[PDB]
Amino acid sequence: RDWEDGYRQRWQHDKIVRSTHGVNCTGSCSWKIYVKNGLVTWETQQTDYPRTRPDLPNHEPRGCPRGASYSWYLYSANRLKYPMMRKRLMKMWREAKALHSDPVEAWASIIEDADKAKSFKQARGRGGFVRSSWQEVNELIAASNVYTIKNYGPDRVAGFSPIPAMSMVSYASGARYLSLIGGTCLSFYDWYCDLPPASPQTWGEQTDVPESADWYNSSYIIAWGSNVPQTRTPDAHFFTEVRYKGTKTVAVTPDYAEIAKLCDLWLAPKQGTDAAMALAMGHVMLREFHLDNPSQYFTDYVRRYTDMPMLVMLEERDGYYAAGRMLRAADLVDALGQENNPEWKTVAFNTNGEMVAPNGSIGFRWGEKGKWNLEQRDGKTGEETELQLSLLGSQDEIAEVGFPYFGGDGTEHFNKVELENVLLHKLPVKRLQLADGSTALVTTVYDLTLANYGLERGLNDVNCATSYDDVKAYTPAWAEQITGVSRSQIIRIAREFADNADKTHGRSMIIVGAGLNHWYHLDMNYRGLINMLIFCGCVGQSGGGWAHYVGQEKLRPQTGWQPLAFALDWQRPARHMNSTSYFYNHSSQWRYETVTAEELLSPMADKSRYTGHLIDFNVRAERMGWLPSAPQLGTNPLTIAGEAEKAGMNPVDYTVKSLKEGSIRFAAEQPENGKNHPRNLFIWRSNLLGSSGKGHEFMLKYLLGTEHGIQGKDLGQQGGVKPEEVDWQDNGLEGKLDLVVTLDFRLSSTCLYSDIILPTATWYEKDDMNTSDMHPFIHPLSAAVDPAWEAKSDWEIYKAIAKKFSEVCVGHLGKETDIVTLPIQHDSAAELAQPLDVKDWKKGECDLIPGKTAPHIMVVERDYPATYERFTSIGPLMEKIGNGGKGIAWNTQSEMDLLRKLNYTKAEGPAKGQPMLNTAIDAAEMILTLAPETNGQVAVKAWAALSEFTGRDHTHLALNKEDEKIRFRDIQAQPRKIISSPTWSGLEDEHVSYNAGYTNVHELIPWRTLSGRQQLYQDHQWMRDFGESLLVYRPPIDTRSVKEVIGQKSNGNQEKALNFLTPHQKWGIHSTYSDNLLMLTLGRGGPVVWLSEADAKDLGIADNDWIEVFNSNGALTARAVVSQRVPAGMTMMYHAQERIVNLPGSEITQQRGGIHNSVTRITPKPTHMIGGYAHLAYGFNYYGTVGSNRDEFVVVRKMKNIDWLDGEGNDQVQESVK
Amino acid sequence: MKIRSQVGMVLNLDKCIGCHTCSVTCKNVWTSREGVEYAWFNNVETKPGQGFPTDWENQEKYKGGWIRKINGKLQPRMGNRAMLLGKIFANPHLPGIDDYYEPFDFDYQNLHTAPEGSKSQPIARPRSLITGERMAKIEKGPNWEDDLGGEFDKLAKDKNFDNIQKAMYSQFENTFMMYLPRLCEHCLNPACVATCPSGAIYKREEDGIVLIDQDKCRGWRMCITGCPYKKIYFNWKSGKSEKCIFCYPRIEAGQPTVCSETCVGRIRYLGVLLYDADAIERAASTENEKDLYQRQLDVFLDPNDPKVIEQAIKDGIPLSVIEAAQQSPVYKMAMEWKLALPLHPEYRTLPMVWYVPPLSPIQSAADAGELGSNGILPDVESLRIPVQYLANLLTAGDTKPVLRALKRMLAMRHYKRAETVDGKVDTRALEEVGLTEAQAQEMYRYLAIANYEDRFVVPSSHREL
Ligand SMILES: Nc1nc2c(c(=O)[nH]1)N[C@H]1C(S)=C(S)[C@@H](COP(=O)(O)OP(=O)(O)OC[C@H]3O[C@@H](n4cnc5c(=O)[nH]c(N)nc54)[C@H](O)[C@@H]3O)O[C@H]1N2
Ligand SMILES: Nc1nc2c(c(=O)[nH]1)N[C@H]1C(S)=C(S)[C@@H](COP(=O)(O)OP(=O)(O)OC[C@H]3O[C@@H](n4cnc5c(=O)[nH]c(N)nc54)[C@H](O)[C@@H]3O)O[C@H]1N2
Ligand code: SF4
Ligand code: SF4
Ligand code: SF4
Ligand code: SF4
Ligand code: F3S
Ligand SMILES: [Mo]
Repeated sequence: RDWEDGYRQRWQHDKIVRSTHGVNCTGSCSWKIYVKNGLVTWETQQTDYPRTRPDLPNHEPRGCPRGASYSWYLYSANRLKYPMMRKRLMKMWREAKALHSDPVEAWASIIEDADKAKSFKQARGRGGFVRSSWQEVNELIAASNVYTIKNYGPDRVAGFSPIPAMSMVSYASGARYLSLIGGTCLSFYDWYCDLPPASPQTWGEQTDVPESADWYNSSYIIAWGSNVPQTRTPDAHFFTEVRYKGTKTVAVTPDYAEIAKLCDLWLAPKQGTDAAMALAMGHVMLREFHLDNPSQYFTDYVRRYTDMPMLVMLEERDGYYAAGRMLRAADLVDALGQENNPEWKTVAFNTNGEMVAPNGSIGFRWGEKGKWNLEQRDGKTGEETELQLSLLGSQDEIAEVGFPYFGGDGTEHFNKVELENVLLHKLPVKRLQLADGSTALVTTVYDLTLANYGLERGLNDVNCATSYDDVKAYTPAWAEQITGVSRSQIIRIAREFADNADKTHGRSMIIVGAGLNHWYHLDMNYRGLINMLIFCGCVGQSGGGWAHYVGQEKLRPQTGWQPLAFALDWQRPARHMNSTSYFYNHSSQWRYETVTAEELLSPMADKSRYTGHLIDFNVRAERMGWLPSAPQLGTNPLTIAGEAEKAGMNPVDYTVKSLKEGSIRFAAEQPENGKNHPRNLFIWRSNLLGSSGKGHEFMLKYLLGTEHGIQGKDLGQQGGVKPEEVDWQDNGLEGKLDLVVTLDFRLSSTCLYSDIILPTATWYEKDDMNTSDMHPFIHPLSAAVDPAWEAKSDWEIYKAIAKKFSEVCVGHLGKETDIVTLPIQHDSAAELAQPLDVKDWKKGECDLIPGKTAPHIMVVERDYPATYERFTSIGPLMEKIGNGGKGIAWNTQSEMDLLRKLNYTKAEGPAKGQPMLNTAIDAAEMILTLAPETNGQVAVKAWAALSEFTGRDHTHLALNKEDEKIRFRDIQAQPRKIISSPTWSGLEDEHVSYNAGYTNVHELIPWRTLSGRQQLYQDHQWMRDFGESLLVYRPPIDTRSVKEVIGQKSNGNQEKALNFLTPHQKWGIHSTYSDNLLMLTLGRGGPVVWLSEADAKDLGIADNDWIEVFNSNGALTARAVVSQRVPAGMTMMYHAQERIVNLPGSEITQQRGGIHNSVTRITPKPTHMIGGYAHLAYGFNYYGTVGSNRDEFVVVRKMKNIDWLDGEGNDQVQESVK
Repeated sequence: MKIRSQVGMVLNLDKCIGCHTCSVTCKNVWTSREGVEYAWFNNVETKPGQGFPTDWENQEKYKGGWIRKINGKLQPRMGNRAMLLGKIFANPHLPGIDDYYEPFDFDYQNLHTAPEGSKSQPIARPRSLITGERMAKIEKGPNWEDDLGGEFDKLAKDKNFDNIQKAMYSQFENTFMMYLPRLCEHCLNPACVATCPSGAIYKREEDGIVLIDQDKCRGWRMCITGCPYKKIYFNWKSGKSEKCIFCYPRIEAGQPTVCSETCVGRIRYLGVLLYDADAIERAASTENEKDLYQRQLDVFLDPNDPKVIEQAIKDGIPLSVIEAAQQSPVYKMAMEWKLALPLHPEYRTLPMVWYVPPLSPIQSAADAGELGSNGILPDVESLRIPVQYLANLLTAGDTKPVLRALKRMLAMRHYKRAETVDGKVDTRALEEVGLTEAQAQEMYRYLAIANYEDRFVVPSSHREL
């Protein structure tokens, strides 16, 4: 009847607009945004993606429950509508302004007054926000920036924003402003611990993985520490559907996770011990498919694509030998006929016993052309050769080599197997007379590997296995004791996996994630899985390989976006910084370090050469140009040029001289001296101070200068030993940040602790672009409605700040000269820095040579009053120098000519005649036109540049797509697939899906490693001395965070120490959506923690009881979720719950309960600090220390008093435990 | 004899990942209103569990569905006509708010307006959407048991664990969990229609969609008790009841329901089914509970039979609807391959939203075992999910139809692996389950590739008439 028209009317709408989500999920899903009466009402997925091959499932509809709830945010009660400022700060700002008409002077009068400063800094996170205006906040922000740059330096200003792929222009907005003024741009991939150091170590690549549709081409898949249905939702169907094609799937998780539901088998190893299982599996694979019944496919594969045939020099020790660095052409007489970089070319024996320097080692990459390829050819004669794998059978003798074993150094919480700290093995060796006349013994990476796995080969090695049941280093029986997983399961799966790979030539795949990558020894977890895939020739074959998925790390049109984001079109270089080191330093988490480098060393290392605090290793790496610094120098870099002049020297020589004598020092040596810490911080597209940042309480104490919940004592208080490179103070400097500016659309935890909050446009109110690792489409974010209330897009917000800055700086900053340090970069000729060992110029072991034994020292001219005009225009450097990345470069004049027609040009001023960058769409068109993956004309030029290096034609990969040009307005009509480009190793082809390593294997392009092949052996001095030259099991570390505080503040209830894991949640993407009512209603209405039934019973905890979790780092409050699916001994607080909703007071700190990162703290690893060594050289987000976190242990107990600390008389009391 | 058409729906639970996207999109479009904020027309429950409202499958408790009188005739379990009208005044079985959950919100504004000099960090506390008062603690939600959240012995009170020796499943190594997304079944013998004396509830003749006339509803609520799936919710603000409307505004235009098109897992299929409306009473009245499944299959007509077509046209079914029925993916799954099964057929409503049971990891053992009938792939007997459990859920306790569905999907996998990995034709598994290569290939086409045009085959309703 007529009443039916009611529901019909509800569905009717005014229009649908296409947009996506700028959140770090990797989803990259296109949606239909419905508008009714000028308001967004709901969204449903777009289904018009270009379809995949008929034999593969299509992508539609993608989507997930979080994204489906985004519309809730637009007019919600938590929406940020106007610029906000802390009341106390606004009061002082206005009083000061009445005294000083110049805002810079105004700011000065405030921040130079200890009492005034302390006044608003202590108000952080304590209410009092007041509505301001754009004009007011823009002037204050600009004045602060000018004051900081002028009195301390450009690099005392910084910005944090991650994952540019989820919203490219939005990321670029702030990064471009900062890069122009010289501020610091902080990294995120390493900081978040999504970067797997094992990737750069093995392939010389940040991360390149198969697309999800490629899982469908696989016939055997293991989901290892990856909760696919929950953390890869829009792609999960490829996994569920491929099972119908006959593909067997295996889930490896300690708990019964959602992924288990989808597999044919569930294996539950003890969390953190996965490397042990991987080792035993590789052991079985080597025994049966390489040794006992040699696989034709596997053998040929490892011979041509790995460093297994490469020779390693043995170091003579007391009674035995230690594996040293890899033999180089320069070690032999006449350097094997290599005049160019002979010290960077590895060596192997051909199948005729002759030595040869094979094509492809990193030495052939620079200084010459045409031999940097994986053709099996003699690098001297050019003739084809066949490399020899094993020396067994042609050895001159047998040596006993020592291998480090840590499988017995576990903590009391994990099972261990005692053997010997050093295991001696029988190795076939050859005697060589080096160029200096001396003799050396060598062996291949191949037998060192077989030895390390404990495989008996006909010698009488007592440390090798006589059976899989023999408890020896890395046998199933050994792994069974360490992991708890049945030895027969380990054996059966290793066989099926390898057998499947042999029958299909590599179509076996391992999907892995943060479950394994967030452990301190993520390096070993990954190298374990990687070795299995390599032994089976899976890497580089469609349907096979290393499928690492974490955040939305892959911004496909990389070289088009880089120049925009870091203003490389106007000035080079910018100031990049690796965040883990940055925060370990400035939030002073190093002052509480409990882990020593000494306990990480290989038993065969010279302890005396590795003394000092972990932070000393970082400072040393920085001075050697291995890692970046921020702030860089202990003096304002804008004042160095004027002194070099007074001293009749050029800026660079003056700086090098000063560093040598000590008149100028690296700021990292004296971090608390009052001039070497960041003072201004911009935060956007991030909830750092409230969820991302590990060591939450330390950040509150040292960065913000506010109340905190740290429970333990620092270094001085425990009589511990201090740093040898950094000064020490019993009372660390607190409240370092003078101003914290956060841009968001919802009032997050970070916002709650900022000084100024800027309202930004939601994803449905602005234009931008988005790409992902999961699929090959680039699509847009669009404005279905104009920004609500007083919100503005990130691009417009930073543009306005830039415009105001250009005005406020006049008279304070003009055309300045800046001295910028730049670490030795991977993918640059300088990557061939220190070939044979490590020398520290500061220790007088070599001279300070910029770009080789020290960072590069660069001169950058900055026209401060022209900041806005440069921001809003594409610079002349693209036409003068060119564009490029990943080691190649090309001319891009044709793209600039086109951009002048699409964006129009400046009619006057400093950038007269340059293409304009007024709108977000102008910036998007710049990215699309410049990138090889979106402009076929550039793709061909890029492939041609690479062809010069390899000597092989690669242009055929993009020639058939030359002429294709992706335009912003076209992707609004339909998402488009990108173009095959040299920036990536997978292909965009009609017949084969995108599979990483495909071009290396099929086009014979070398991996960017020392040997040019997949690097199984790491020969850098530090890798060797820290025991990681080869894969070895390393148990979870002891953070020593419980012992000192357990039982110290009893509340009467039973306490217990448990392993604190933080896998990503089902009701949000990180903290985004965490405050969204739809997600809160489908979850449990706020912060909760999962506990096994056993542990819960022991603690007298019932489902949903209020509990407290803490350790020396801090404390958090939450409700419990008691479940059978959680194994005893571990607790899970799904990552992303924040500090703004449903949290009562803490009984441990008497403050608002903390977050999951209140109980964690940064602890770096020296091997992640290595630089100046081919594949181990710096790159923004490419290498650097990571924010590992799964090793953490905490104290858990039922809460007693539930106080909300809010003033109402609504507090509760939970009945005792008894 | 009266031929009717209805768009049936099949959810492949083997592919469900329990994401709840389906629940969010339905909520956004149809129930984001005061009065039904607590109602989820489409909701997903993790099993083992008691669900939403709590223990809804317990008819002895809620009195839903039909019962068969000793005289062979059907009567609502909640009473005859007389008793029903009496329950307009007193109905002691209605689901209480605690059986669902007290809907809540949070004081987000406190984060914005917290005054200067606050003694602690401002926080957003919960507040009831019903009373508007502060809530000291959230104790319930519509999805509280998600992913086995709660002590097992409490979750195990699941009605489907009836007649099953539970003990062993209360052990870590034997853990199992599945997801049950569900909406209104738009039944052929709706108990809701029979429990509302005024006739405010009706099943549309053109498409079988069951709706509650908002003008006619008086809030008597016997229908809430009557529906054994508890899919009718009281709108406390309007004083009327509401339920899933099968997105008729979209179905009438030849589009999928919102929850089907937005299903991230691509597990939902929509297709036309023709049936003899005059054969429903007899089928729902069959004596043995375990015959209800087959009796319902018997009312579905063959859209390709010339007489059926002829009769359909005479009864007013547009030719385009009949042609859609001939391409129905739902017919193939329910009638031909026998993969889809009804949800609780014993309630006697002849539900129209069917389910394909899920496969699961093999049972835990430690003894890695050896190859089986299906090689490295599982054999139906080794699946960790107790088949009796799936039987109580989908076939009134009869494991035979469930084992057949599961066994047929496994056979497809075995056949396809031989083809794609060994490059050979092996039909042993197919022969063992009564399927031909042609069938296995079409199953693969619809279940694995699942192109959009194959998942939804919905004809428009010819509104010009
Ligand atoms: N819904 C949703 N999806 C997300 C995100 C989100 O916040 N929400 N985050 C995205 C981002 S940025 C990232 S980096 C990824 C991370 O997501 P994943 O790569 O899935 O990482 P984890 O969540 O740690 O997943 C590890 C899984 O393995 C198990 N596990 C835990 N510890 C171990 C261990 O030591 N060994 C083994 N074998 N298993 C273990 C757990 O059951 C857990 O579910 O998620 C992405 N997807
Ligand atoms: N203990 C522990 N810590 C972890 C992890 C873990 O597993 N364990 N996971 C780590 C990992 S892998 C990651 S990826 C990080 C993620 O950490 P974050 O990057 O902090 O993640 P979100 O919480 O999503 O923060 C994004 C913020 O951006 C805002 N936002 C969204 N879009 C826009 C936009 O267009 N403009 C602006 N101006 N703001 C916007 C949102 O409202 C939100 O508050 O957390 C890391 N920290
Ligand atoms: S949040 Fe990410 S995964 Fe979810 S719908 Fe949005 S883009 Fe897709
Ligand atoms: S959207 Fe689809 S896969 Fe996700 S829970 Fe609902 S029915 Fe299952
Ligand atoms: S499931 Fe729907 S049609 Fe069937 S009885 Fe319940 S409300 Fe009525
Ligand atoms: S068919 Fe429509 S009304 Fe019914 S549950 Fe699905 S989306 Fe909601
Ligand atoms: S019994 Fe009838 S009166 Fe309304 S509440 Fe149910 S449709
Ligand atoms: Mo991440």
